[PDB]
Amino acid sequence: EINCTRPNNNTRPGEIIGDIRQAHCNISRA
Amino acid sequence: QVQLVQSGAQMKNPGASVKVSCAPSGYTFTDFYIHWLRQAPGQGLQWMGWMNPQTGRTNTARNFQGRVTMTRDTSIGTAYMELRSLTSDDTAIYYCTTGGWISLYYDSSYYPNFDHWGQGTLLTVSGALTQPASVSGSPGQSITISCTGTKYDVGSHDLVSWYQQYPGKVPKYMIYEVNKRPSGVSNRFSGSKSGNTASLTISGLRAEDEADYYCCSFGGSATVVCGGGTKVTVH
Ligand SMILES: *[C@@H]1O[C@H](CO)[C@@H](O[C@@H]2O[C@H](CO)[C@@H](O[C@@H]3O[C@H](CO)[C@@H](O)[C@H](O)[C@@H]3O)[C@H](O)[C@H]2NC(C)=O)[C@H](O)[C@H]1NC(C)=O
Repeated sequence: EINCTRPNNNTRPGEIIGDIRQAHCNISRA
Repeated sequence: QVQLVQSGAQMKNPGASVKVSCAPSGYTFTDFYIHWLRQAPGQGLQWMGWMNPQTGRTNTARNFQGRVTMTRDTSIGTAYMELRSLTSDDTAIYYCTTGGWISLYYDSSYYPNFDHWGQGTLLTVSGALTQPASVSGSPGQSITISCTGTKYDVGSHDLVSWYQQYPGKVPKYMIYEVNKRPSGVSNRFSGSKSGNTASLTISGLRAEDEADYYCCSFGGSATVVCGGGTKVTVH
């Protein structure tokens, strides 16, 4: 099970509201 | 041991600039956010901005849009807050604080979790959330203090903190994330939230609860917004 999120809060290509983060993915295997 | 050492008091004539410094030690400077707030006797707690010590990226309150610059010198691990075009309205005690732990997986820049505070810096220039101004109780009673914002700030996120301030003293971290207690704080203090209003309930009112209490919260758009303060009187 793979879930990826982009914490960046952006509106328009030239504006990000909060702080900067890379995209991250998390995998869960049972 | 964590220490946030601020630069000393300054007198500036109007129109001038002030550059306040904050040197943290006793922890990893780059692991936590740095926030800047200010307080005047004839106003409440005013959040000015945040800075990421790693990258230097900042965000400032709208009211300081383009007269504030927050930076850091990495070689000496020192944060700086510069305020330009001073007037008499800028006379205040300015505070550097720590903030949320910096993680790769989410943004905590707007967490009003100010565990540790600088000693403050008095700027003299010569040349907000809604709290009740006053709340009163007699000893032993349970008292409650409200803190009202909008659906864009306290109404969204469980990100509200509370701070206790004795006269002439630095604010103290008392409650965070609505209902969580920092270490050392008795269970007498509890927090709750309903709609757009956050509350701090103090049970078993002792005389030494008499102080000023401030709420801070996620302010919307990665800002933090603070209240005007509540004086608590114990009869
Ligand atoms: C990430 O970005 C979004 C959208 O840019 C942020 O939502 C925005 O939050 C601001 C608060 O600073 C809202 O401003 C308010 O708008 C209302 C309605 O116009 C107005 O009555 C107020 O006077 C104020 O200007 C803005 O509306 C809102 N925009 C949207 C689309 O939600 C959000 O706060 C950010 N998220 C984080 C975690 O920071």
